[PDB]
Amino acid sequence: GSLTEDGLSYKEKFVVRSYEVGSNKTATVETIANLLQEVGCNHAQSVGFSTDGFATTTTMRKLHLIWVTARMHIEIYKYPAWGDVVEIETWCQSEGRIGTRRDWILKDSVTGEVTGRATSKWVMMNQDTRRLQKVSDDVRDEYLVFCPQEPRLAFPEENNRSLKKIPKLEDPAQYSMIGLKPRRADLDMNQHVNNVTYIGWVLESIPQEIVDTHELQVITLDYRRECQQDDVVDSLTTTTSDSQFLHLLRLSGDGQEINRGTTLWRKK
Amino acid sequence: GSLTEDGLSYKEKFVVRSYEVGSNKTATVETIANLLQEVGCNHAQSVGFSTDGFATTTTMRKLHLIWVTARMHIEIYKYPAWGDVVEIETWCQSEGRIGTRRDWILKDSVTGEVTGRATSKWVMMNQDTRRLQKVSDDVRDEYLVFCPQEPRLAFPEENNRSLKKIPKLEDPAQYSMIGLKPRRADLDMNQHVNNVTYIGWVLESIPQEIVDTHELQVITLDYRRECQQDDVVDSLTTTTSNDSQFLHLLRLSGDGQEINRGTTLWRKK
Ligand SMILES: O=c1ccc2ccc(O)cc2o1
Ligand SMILES: O=c1ccc2ccc(O)cc2o1
Repeated sequence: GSLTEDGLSYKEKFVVRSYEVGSNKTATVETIANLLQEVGCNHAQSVGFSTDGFATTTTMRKLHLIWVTARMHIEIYKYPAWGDVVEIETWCQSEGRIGTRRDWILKDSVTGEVTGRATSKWVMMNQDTRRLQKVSDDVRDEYLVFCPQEPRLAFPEENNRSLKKIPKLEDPAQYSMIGLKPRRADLDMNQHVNNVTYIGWVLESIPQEIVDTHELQVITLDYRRECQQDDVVDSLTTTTSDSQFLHLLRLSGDGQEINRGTTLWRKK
Repeated sequence: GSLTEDGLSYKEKFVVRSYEVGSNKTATVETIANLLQEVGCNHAQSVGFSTDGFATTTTMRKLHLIWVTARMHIEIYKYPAWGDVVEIETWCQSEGRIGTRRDWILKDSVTGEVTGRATSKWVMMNQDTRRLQKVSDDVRDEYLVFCPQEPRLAFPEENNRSLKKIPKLEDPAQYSMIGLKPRRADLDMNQHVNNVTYIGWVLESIPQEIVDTHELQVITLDYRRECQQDDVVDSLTTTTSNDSQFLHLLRLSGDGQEINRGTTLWRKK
């Protein structure tokens, strides 16, 4: 992997592994999501930021501030087959005082064709109190030199899927998968549940017949609260329609929302 | 990755990823186990075998026979750090009519030093009836040309740990993690639970304080029966012991049917 010529984006190639593919012998969306995090981490390292999933600058560490994902949006046109090489390009944009955005483009290394695209919204938080914050001028002015100054969007189209508001699933859910809990492999180096685990949990309540006859095309996921290591989650899904679904992850006991999202599936 | 000069073994380098490491910022044993399966798959593909976790010959496919793991034994001296490159060499050996063995050696790419080793026992089974069988002469004679003829062992030592008999944990277990179930990410391309998931489930019943103060050095795991996609597993652990040793048992949550048994050895950090 390497920073591009202008130093404002990063590229890395990955050979899809035998254990990374599903029943169609192509990479799962969780494998894709893990590769997006890996290339994001390598980009942060290359330009001098923290490497731990929080991409902090010097002033942020002094203030005990971290970056946390508010939303992940992924659209896949073709999942790479086992043994294939996929090239991923990533960059960050400053969105004023709201926060930052990290975008990605996926291409087939042999054809050069765009096979997928992703975008994510990140907000600043105190790591101890968990209190959200607007980005200050002194903090923002420090990282602006690592971003393209003009807008560069993986999802440019006006009123596109990536920015749509997601409603809250109403009980009773059409489908459910209850009592999901993280194991040590679901945790990151800081003992926090990996963001990709929540995508897997959302997908658990999709019926196996949809998975067997359809390909996932778009997933949009909002992150409201963390699942702790000793928490238990219920995954709820209701058809809203191509097949479209509305999703809700909540804590198994009190029903506290942790995530909400939508998926769009194309018949094979 | 590539076959070595003599065509009897295969080597591949891997750069450790950010999501592959634990609290020590080094690769977890499940990341290591996944890399061992990946290099085994690439070796099978390079010499013309099936690529699906069953490494079948044309004759085996005709007879609906597959290879299935009976035991996995891994010993790690140093876990590779995040960003480090690890080189893994793998080869297979025919063990007469009993079955086959796949061995691996792990090295730090920069120093060339052996950082770990692993060995696994594989038995032949009918895919449909799940009935085990000895290896036939016509099947064995077909794959012997892909193995070194003289013994080449990752664990040569006399009565070494890799071949030791594992006893059955007696109730009550000292520690337990109940109601473990696989999700789609735990499944392979054939919708079977990945062998590495069982290592993760075994480790779930080790107390967090042991994980925080010790490094896993050796794990030996026997595979008795598959966990199906809709099965639920209980993970049991009892201390048997500077070094801590444990006895492990995975069984189906309802009837208590054994799926795996194993042992782990941990050294204080
Ligand atoms: O790799 C990057 C690029 C831009 C960027 C901007 C802010 C930040 O905190 C981390 C960042 O990492
Ligand atoms: O890669 C290999 C090497 C030897 C070998 C021997 C038997 C077999 O079924 C698969 C095999 O794959």
